[PDB]
This record gives sequence, structure tokens and C-alpha cells, in this order.
Amino acid sequence: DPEKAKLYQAPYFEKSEDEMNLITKLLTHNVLFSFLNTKDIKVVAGAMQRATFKHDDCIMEAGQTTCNKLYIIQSGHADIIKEGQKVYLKTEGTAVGELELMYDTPVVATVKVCTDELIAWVLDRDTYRNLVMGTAIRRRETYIQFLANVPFLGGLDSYEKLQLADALSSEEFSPGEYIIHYGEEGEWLYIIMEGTVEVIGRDADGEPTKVCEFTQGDHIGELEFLNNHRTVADVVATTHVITAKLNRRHFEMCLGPVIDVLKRCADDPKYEYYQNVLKTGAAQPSYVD
Ligand SMILES: O=c1[nH]cnc2c1ncn2[C@@H]1O[C@H](CO)[C@@H](O)[C@H]1O
Ligand SMILES: O=c1[nH]cnc2c1ncn2[C@@H]1O[C@H](CO)[C@@H](O)[C@H]1O
Repeated sequence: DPEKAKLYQAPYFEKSEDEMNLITKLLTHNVLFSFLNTKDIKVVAGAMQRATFKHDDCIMEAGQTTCNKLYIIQSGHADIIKEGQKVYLKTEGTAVGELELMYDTPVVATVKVCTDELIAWVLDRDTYRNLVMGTAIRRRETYIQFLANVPFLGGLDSYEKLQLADALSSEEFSPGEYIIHYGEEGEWLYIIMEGTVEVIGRDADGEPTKVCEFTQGDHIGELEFLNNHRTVADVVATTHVITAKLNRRHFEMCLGPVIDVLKRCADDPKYEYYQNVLKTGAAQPSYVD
């Protein structure tokens, strides 16, 4: 199969440089494209066509077999409706139609525009299957059972956990290896699948100081993403460690629903060090790419 996709030539619809930039930004922040390289992202963007909708339009309707398209929303929102009940809200940058393309099933839920207008970029099934889907199902299988047992993700439903899985890769560390170094940009969030880590801050004299430990099910790296600064501690493996790793460019999409659970670092006594870093102004800015 992978050898056959090599022979597939995606369609191209003329794009200005500004349109390519716009679409590429949507794709590089949407989890469905997480592991495509830069050349492939550009081919996929070139294959997309613009579509627009009005309030109350159905982009697709439950039961349809005639869609078979992937829509990435530029702007506007849409309700996901099952059995007449609104169950999810799709917003800018998100995709609709991916469930049907990934799992080869008729449309599962109605997608109904709920803003005045919606603008989307649309990809055909063949380009999705040949260039995008890749190992999506295997990747979901690698992580889903684990994610279902991670405390800070307990509020996400299955759909949201699978969306997070789409953006995860694995990295292992031997004892004494640094997962995060102090003073770095801060673009990786790690969820500990196995092992123990130590958080090493800097004290008032600038010397390393042990802050706390984390272990299986804990996360590190989110503080820089929440508060837009460079890293303020090292994180060092104290045992062999296995992590699932999420890039900052996917954080808003995958973990949006828990952005608040994560702000509760303020209350945790384990984050006294960090709160003092923020209070004293000891970190410089860093924003998502
Ligand atoms: O449970 C869900 N949560 C969020 N979105 C969903 C869910 N089921 C479907 N969709 C979305 O609606 C489209 C049409 O079925 C799917 O492709 C997916 O984007
Ligand atoms: O005070 C703290 N308590 C617990 N973890 C911390 C604290 N400060 C930093 N980190 C952790 O180290 C990473 C890099 O700065 C942060 O993202 C967070 O996971």
C-alpha cells in the first residue's frame, strides 16, 4: 500500500502565497496532519478547495454516503448533532468528516453551521487516504488505552482522547537524561507512560534545586504553553522513562477542554516554586510557533 501511494498525484488548485500560508497554518495545527512532513503538507494544501456555508446549513447529515470529504474550518463554528441533540462544537481550525474517512462509514453525525457563515477548506477522499491517513489507526491503538487511564484526561470523552492520540509520538529516556532543559523555548508536552522524573529549578542564587518528582500518568511541559514563557526547570529522568510527547502546535486543539484543569498548578503545593518564578518575573516570553 505505501508503495502504491508513492504513485498517487494529488490534485492541485492554484493558490496564492497568502492562501498557501493560511491553509498550511491550519494544517500544521490540526492533529490529523501531525506527522506529515513539510513537503507533504504543501501538497495537501494545494489539493484543497474553498467552500462556504451559511447559518443552519448542514455540511453533512447523519447517514449520508455522498460526502467522503474532509473539511478544515477556516472560520465559523458548527454543531455536531446526534439524534437531534447538540453534542459537540467545532470551531476554527478543526476538521469534520475525518471519522468517516478514517473508518469507512456513512456520516455518523449531522454537522450544522451555527455562526452566520462558515469558511472551510475541503480535501478529497483519495488525497486523504493516500497522503494523510498513514498509520492513524495504529497510532490511536498505541495510546488510547493508556490515555483512558491518565488522571488529567479523565474529563475527555473517547473522541477527544483519540484526537489527542493523533498528535502523540513516543520518546524514551535513560536515567540521568534530560527530558527538558531549563531556559529552552518550551514546545514539548510529555505524559509519563512509565518511570519517574525529577523537576530541577533554580534557587535565589541561581543554583539547581530539586522541586518535586512526577511519575506515571503525570505531565510535564505544559506551564510554558499556558503562560507563554521559556522553561523554568530541568526535568530529568530518574529511572528509565517512557513518554508520550505532544508538540506545542497541537496543544490548543488536543487539550483545549483541559486548559483549565491544567491552570490548577497555582493551587498544587508542588507548584510553589513556579508561582514564585512568575511572581518575581524570572522567565522571559515564548509563544507558539
Ligand atoms: O462524538 C463526536 N465528537 C465530536 N465530533 C464528532 C463526534 N462524532 C462525529 N463527530 C464529527 O462529526 C463528523 C460527522 O460524523 C465527524 O467526521 C466528526 O468530525
Ligand atoms: O514548580 C513546579 N512544580 C512542578 N513542576 C514544575 C514546576 N516548575 C516547572 N515545573 C515543570 O517543569 C517544566 C519546565 O519548566 C514545566 O512545564 C513543568 O512541567
